Amino acid sequence: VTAITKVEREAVLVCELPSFDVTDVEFDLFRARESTDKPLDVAAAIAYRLLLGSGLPQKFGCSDEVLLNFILQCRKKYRNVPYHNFYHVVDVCQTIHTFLYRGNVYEKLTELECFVLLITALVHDLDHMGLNNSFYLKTESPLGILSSASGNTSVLEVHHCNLAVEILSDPESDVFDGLEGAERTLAFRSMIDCVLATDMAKHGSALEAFLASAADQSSDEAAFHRMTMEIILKAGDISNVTKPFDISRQWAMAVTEEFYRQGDMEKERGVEVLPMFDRSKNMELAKGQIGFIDFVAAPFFQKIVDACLQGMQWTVDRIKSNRAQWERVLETR
Ligand SMILES: COc1ccc(C2=NN(C3CCN(C(=O)CN4C(=O)CC(C)(C)CC4=O)CC3)C(=O)[C@@H]3CC=CC[C@H]23)cc1OC
Ligand SMILES: [Mg+2]
Ligand SMILES: [Zn+2]
Repeated sequence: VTAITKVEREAVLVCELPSFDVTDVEFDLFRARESTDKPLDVAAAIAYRLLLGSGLPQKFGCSDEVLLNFILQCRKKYRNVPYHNFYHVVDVCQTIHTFLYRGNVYEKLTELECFVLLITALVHDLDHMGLNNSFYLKTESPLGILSSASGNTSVLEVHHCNLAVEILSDPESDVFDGLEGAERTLAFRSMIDCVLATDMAKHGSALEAFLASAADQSSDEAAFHRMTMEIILKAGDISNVTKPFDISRQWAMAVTEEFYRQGDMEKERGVEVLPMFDRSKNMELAKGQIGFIDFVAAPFFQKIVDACLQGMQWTVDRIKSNRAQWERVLETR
C-alpha cells in the first residue's frame, strides 16, 4: 500500500471543531459535515479527538502519528455510497465512546478492550459497496463464492476483517504495534470476533449468548468480556434509532436510498428483490423505522440494559420517544 503524506495529516490536524462536544450523546455528525467543505477531514478529526480524549492510545504505545495514519488508511477503503461510508464508522466510534463513558460500560472491560472497541469501530465495514451479504450469494459473485467455499455465510464481514488485518500489517498504521504477547493477540482476536458478530443474520444468537452469560454469576470471565465487546459494537451499529429524532431521520434517509440502489441493480440482473429494497413500492420512512424499532432495536437495547448495562437506559428512553414521534408523523401525514 501507499504511505500517508504529511499534508493529509495537517488537513485533519487543522480542524478545530468549535461548538462540538464529541463525547456527548447529542452530538450531531450531520451538522459537523455541513460545517465545512471537505467533511472527510472533519470526520477524521472527530475520530482522532475521540481516541486522544479517552487517554488510551498513549497507554498502549501508540503515537499521535500512527493513530492518524491508521484512521486515514481506514478512510481510503470506504467508498462513496449513501450509508455504509466513512461517516457511518465514525458515528459508530463516537457512539461507542458514549456507551463506554456516559453509559459506564467501561467498568465491565479492561482499558485494552476499550481501546480495541474504538479502533474496531473504524474498520468494521471496510470496502462496503452498498450491497448486502444476500446480494453476493444470489448473484454468485467472487466474494460470495470465496466465502461459500471457506464455510462462512458472512460474506462482507470476513472481507472487512481481511482488510483490517491488511491495514494493521503496515507498521506505520499499526495501532497495536506497541503491544506484546497475550495483549497483542487479544487485540487482533477481539477485533476480528467483534467485526464477525456484526453480521445481522447472527443477531439473535449473539444477543441470546450475551444475556445468558450476564444472568450467570459463574460465567467464564474472559468469555463475558468478549461477548460484551461484541454486544457493544453491535449496539453502536444499530444505534441510529437511539439519537435525537432529526439525526435518527437523516440516518434513515441514507439507509433507505442505499437499499433502493441495491434493489435497482437486482432488477437489472433479474435477481429477486425484497420489498424493503424496492423503490417503486414507495413505502413511508416512518413505517419502516417503527418496524426496525419493534422487531430489532427496542428489544435489543431493553434486554441488554436490563440484563446488565444499566447506565445505557437513555437509549431505551430515546427509542420510545422516537417511536412515538414516528407514530405522530403517520397520524398527521
Ligand atoms: C436507520 O435505520 C436503519 C439502520 C440500519 C439498518 C440495517 N439493517 N440491516 C438489517 C436488519 C434486519 N433486517 C430487517 O428487515 C428486520 N426487520 C425490519 O427492519 C422490519 C420488518 C421488515 C417489518 C421486519 C424485520 O425483520 C434486515 C436488514 C442490516 O443488516 C444493516 C447492516 C448492519 C446493521 C444494521 C443495518 C436498518 C435500518 O432501518 C430499517
Ligand atoms: Mg457491516
Ligand atoms: Zn456498520
